[PDB]
Amino acid sequence: FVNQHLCGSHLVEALYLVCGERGFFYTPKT
Amino acid sequence: GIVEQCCTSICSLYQLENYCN
Repeated sequence: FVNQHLCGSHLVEALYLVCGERGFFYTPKT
Repeated sequence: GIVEQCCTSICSLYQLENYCN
């Protein structure tokens, strides 16, 4: 699932699955 | 940032993991 273009909710969901209990930050404006 | 690395180019696990806490 990771090795593709991931945009919007698709990217959020990838971060969620990968990062698990660590959580993550989603900062689209950098 | 994450959009340039994962949305407008091809994402990787390595780069995703840079955004885990």
